[PDB]
Amino acid sequence: PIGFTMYTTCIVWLAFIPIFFGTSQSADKLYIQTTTLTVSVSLSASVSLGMLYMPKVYIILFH
Amino acid sequence: VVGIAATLFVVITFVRYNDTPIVKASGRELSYVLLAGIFLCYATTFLMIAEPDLGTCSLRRIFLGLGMSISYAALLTKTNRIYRIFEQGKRSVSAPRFISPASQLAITFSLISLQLLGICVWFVVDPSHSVVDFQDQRTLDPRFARGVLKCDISDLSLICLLGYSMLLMVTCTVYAIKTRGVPETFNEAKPIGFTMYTTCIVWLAFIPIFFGTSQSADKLYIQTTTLTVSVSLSASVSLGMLYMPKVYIILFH
Amino acid sequence: SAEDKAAVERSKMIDRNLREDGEKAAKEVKLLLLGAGESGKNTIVKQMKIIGIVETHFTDKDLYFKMFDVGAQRSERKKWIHCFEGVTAIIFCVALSDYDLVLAEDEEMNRMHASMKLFDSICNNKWFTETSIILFLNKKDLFEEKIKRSPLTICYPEYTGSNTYEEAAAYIQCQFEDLNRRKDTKEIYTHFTCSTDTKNVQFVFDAVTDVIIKNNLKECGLY
Amino acid sequence: PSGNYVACGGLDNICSIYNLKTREGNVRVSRELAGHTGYLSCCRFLDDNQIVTSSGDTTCALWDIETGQQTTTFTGHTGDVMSLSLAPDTRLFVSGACDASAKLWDVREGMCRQTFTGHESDINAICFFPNGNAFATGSDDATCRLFDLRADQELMTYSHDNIICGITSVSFSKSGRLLLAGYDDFNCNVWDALKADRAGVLAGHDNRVSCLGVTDDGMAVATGSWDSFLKIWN
Repeated sequence: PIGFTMYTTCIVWLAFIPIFFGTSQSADKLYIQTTTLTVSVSLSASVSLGMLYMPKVYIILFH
Repeated sequence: VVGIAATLFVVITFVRYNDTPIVKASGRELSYVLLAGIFLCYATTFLMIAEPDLGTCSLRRIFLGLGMSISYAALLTKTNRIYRIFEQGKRSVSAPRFISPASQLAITFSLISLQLLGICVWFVVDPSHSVVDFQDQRTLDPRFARGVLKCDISDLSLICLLGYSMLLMVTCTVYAIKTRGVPETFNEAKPIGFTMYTTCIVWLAFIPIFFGTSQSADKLYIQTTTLTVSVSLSASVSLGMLYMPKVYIILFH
Repeated sequence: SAEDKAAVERSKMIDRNLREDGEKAAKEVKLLLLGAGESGKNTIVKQMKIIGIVETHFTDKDLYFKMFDVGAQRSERKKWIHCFEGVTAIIFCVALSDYDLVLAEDEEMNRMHASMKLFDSICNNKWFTETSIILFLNKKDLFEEKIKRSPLTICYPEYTGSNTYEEAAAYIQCQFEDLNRRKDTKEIYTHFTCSTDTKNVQFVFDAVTDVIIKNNLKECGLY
Repeated sequence: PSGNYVACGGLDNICSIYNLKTREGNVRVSRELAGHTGYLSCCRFLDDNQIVTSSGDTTCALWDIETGQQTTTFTGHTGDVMSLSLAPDTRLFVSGACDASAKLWDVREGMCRQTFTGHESDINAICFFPNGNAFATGSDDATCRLFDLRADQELMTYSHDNIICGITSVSFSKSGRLLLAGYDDFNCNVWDALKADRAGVLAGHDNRVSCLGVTDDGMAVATGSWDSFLKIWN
């Protein structure tokens, strides 16, 4: 599970380069930039538990 | 063209190497229709790179919608059958309920007919006329001397793709959390879930740059090509995560 | 007429009842038990009962089903298997006390040769091939006792193996697939069924969940 | 024959007798037939009181519902019998076991009167002539023959070169002019009386045919296969 969630985080951060390289010459640059940074850090903090604590919750729900 | 080469190679390997049980574990017609959907998602850009040609706009929108819907429906019915077979064997002896390959093709065609009805309702409410010249975003003050040649079917296609992707990535992930109750060799739960998460994160990272490009001036050419790139890379990663065990066992033999 | 009109409703009701009965019988796995002469025919059914064919029933983890014991029947196999065409699981209870007894007066060989001949005839059959035959090993304690007192290679000159409990219990499995010709559509399951504890039933009951899916996938056609 | 009683077979030696016309009830049981060691194959109703059963231990004895016990016992076949056949005059019945031979049995005295042999393999079902002069018999040797009671021998033989399978059931016509025999090729063949020609060819069966029934009038013939398809041919 650690390797799986790390691979997902690596794919997420690899998808963060084109979104910042393509956006250019726009008056709405900083707004969408901070928005995508905030949602990126939020999803990175969320998948650290959604892909590691799901089996924890499952084995808790067993007994 | 790399995706076309890869899909041709995997189709040749499927039609030539089919006696092994690993390729027979997955649905033959199912894998064929999934490869057809990926090939359609690839040829979307091939048939879109030409002039707008509003009839071609309708053709391209219908083609991309059908490809996306047929790929998602193939994956959904695959995971649903894998999840349902366990309950059918635990609670019944032989309960064929739309399990036969003919019934799978029938339900896939039913989903495609639903998608066609949806896009037909969309065409009925929106005629989608030929809009090639866009003077609202082109500024004549600095003497740009350039003309846009992008079609005007971007917003509706974008919102419909977003909605369908959300619904399918919800239902398929629920089916994938459902299926991993019994272990088997044809357990497509972790790779399918990873592909669904990758597609979801690709869409979630594509929507902000798409909105920023739509808000930018003289950026009507960038949104369409970045949407094409996003769809093509999603289809490519799906084909890769689908064919990785296939090529692995082929190399192992 | 009135009678001809009510006949339609009567037919609808009786067809609904027949469909309900068929749906109720379609969720009950049919087990077909057989074996040699007095090869633990009564000691196996007296296990799950607390927790001329014979009809038995026992429900485990919300799974009710019927089971048919062949009982005592002295007839041929050409006309007896026609009634049992389509059974999903055939449980053979091989005997472990037939290789030591002397040759019978009527049989050309001992009881173990008759047992393997019956197994070959019930396995290498052209009528049922998609079905499956499971093997139950009963009376293991007395078998180990008699194999530690008397050797086993004295009657089987084909191999030169040792005389232990694990090797003897492991060699009897591979000697059953050599007689089968069709292996791509036939399989044989073998499990250990102790006679001292009752908690072994759930050790093989889930094994049924392994084979049933097979014939369920028989409806898929992807194999 | 009167449509009052009905009885089914079974491998557990339980020949439960049932009736149709019952007061305050659809179908009920009154007497229980038991005492057989071999599996029951077929059952025929001689009359409304005396019935005959075919067991798998060479006991094709006659039974009664009132006394619940057998009256006479028929024995003399080296193998078990799996088929029966009654006569229209209700005086005797022919029985043939897997010994490739058929024997006639009387209801009064209860013993074999004549033995007929000539089949290369075991038989499956036997049928009697409506007049009562002979009787046909089908076997797995892809051959058919009708043994005569007076001549003590068969008249003609129905050979087959392109047929490798056998016959699972045989029947006559209304008067015995046309022959019907179901084969293992998921069909049936209609044979002549003396010409031995396949006049009628059957088809349409998805599974193997088990037994066919011909009415007394000889108008239509119903066939029964394993695919749960009771098709009537006319």
